[PDB]
This record gives sequence, structure tokens and C-alpha cells, in this order.
Amino acid sequence: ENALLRYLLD
Amino acid sequence: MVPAALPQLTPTLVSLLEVIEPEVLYAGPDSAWRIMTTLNMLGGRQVIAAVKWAKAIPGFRNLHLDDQMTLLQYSWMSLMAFALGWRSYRQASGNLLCFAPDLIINEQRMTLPCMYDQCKHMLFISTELQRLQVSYEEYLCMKTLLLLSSVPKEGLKSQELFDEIRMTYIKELGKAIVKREGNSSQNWQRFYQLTKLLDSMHDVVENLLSYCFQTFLDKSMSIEFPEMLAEIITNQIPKYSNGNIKKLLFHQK
Ligand SMILES: C[C@@H]1C[C@H]2[C@@H]3CCC4=CC(=O)C=C[C@]4(C)[C@@]3(F)[C@@H](O)C[C@]2(C)[C@@]1(O)C(=O)CO
Repeated sequence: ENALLRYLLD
Repeated sequence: MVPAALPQLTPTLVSLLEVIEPEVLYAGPDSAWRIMTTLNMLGGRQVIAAVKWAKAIPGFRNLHLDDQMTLLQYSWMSLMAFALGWRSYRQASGNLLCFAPDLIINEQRMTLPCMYDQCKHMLFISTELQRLQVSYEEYLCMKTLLLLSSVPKEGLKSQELFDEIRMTYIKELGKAIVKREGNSSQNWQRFYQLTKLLDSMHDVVENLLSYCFQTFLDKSMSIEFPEMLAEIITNQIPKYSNGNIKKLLFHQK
């Protein structure tokens, strides 16, 4: 769903 | 002539805000439809920089991951619009929106058909920073507060920590004001004024998101958004439209 935001935040 | 060296960090939140603040992005048109797409493409890059910035803010990464994602989704437009107001205010060259050093929108372009109604809201921030003569330190504190200004109605998973973090930056804004060396009475008045300006950002943002969401959704309008922005907006809308976004206010209103 929020793969990009999640990736950036990890 | 001095040697190469990094400036001295001190044990204060504002000294850290200053070091972690991203550098201004360069963008790298006389039709509103084209201008809009260009602004969005810049915006997506500025938002990626903003996510990296938020992860450096003392306390942020200690919040539950869902909390972090929600705060960013709820506040990105506010952070982007406030920074746009700042760059425009610091240009001191009149009513001009300074999206990037190589992308300025002057009075002539701001009045193109379809542009004024959206540019006027962005310009409002600039004229307010100018009217209050906001200092860089005050601006950094206020900008951090915008990241912590819109929450889910049901509360965050890390609510207690969030409340502590928020109070930390409210005090830091107070320290930035005090530092200007006004008297006690001026300090009280200024805290009132800057918190009123923070509250007024909620209304500004409501005007901007209206354009953001409609232009994003109406695929027939052929206004493009980069991937990152598209994903955020896609997730934000449901929360926004369901009335889940609670605006924290300093003043009753
Ligand atoms: C009126 C809205 C608010 C506009 C945004 C206001 C905040 C901002 C500041 C910037 O430095 C770069 C992009 C953004 C983040 C923006 F300017 C572009 O995205 C286009 C934007 C969404 C808008 O013009 C659009 O809806 C056009 O599609």
C-alpha cells in the first residue's frame, strides 16, 4: 500500500 | 581565509534542526496545466527530502512506524507550503513564489487563468512571515511543529511520546522568540502571534489540498504527479475524506 514511504522510513 | 571545518553544534534542539535542514532543491511555462505538473514533479522530490529530514528529528523514529507514516501523510502539504512561504519571503523581491532558485513564479504568471486562486493561498504564508519578521530559528521550530500538528482522531499508537516531543518543540519555539531579546511583554505577544500563524496554516492547507486532491483524482485533467507524491495522496485522501484528520490548535478559534 505505502511501499515507497515505508521503504524510505526503513 | 579560514580552514575547512563544520560549524559547532550545541546541545539545543534548534542547533540540530539547523544542521538537518535539507538543502534547497533546484527544479532543473505559460499554461496553468503545464506549470502545475512541473510544480508536482518538484514537490515529489521535496517530499522525499522531507521524509529523510523527519527521521532525523530527535524523537520521531521512536514513534511507532504507523505513527510516523501517518504524521507525514497528514502534514506533508503543510511542510511544503510553509517552506515555499519561507523561500518566497527571503527573496524580498515582491509578490513572488520562489518554488526553487531556478523556478520563480512572478506576478505575471501568478495571474494567468487558473493560477491566481491557487497561488494566492501560497502567497499568504509568505506575506505573513514577512509581516511578522520571522527569524530563521523561529521558522525551523515552527516547521517542526507543523510535522506534529495533524493527528488521527482516535490518537497515535505512541501518544504519550508524541505529546512529550511536541511539548519539546513548543518550548524551543519559545526559546527562539526569547533569544530575539525583547522584553517579557513582547515575548508573550510574539508567542501569541506565532502560534496564531501556526493555527492559520491549517486553513491554508485545506485550500491547497482541495486543488491537490481534485487535480490528482481527475485523470481527464492530465496533470501529472510523481510516484512518491501519488502514493502519499492515494493514502491520505481516505483519511482526509473520512474526517479522520484532527487539527491540533493553539487557540480555540
Ligand atoms: C494548489 C496545489 C498546492 C501545490 C503545492 C504547494 C506546496 C508545494 C511547494 C513546492 O515547493 C513544490 C510543490 C508543492 C508541493 C506544490 F506547489 C505542487 O505539488 C502543486 C500543488 C499540489 C498545487 O498547485 C496543485 O494542486 C497542482 O496540481
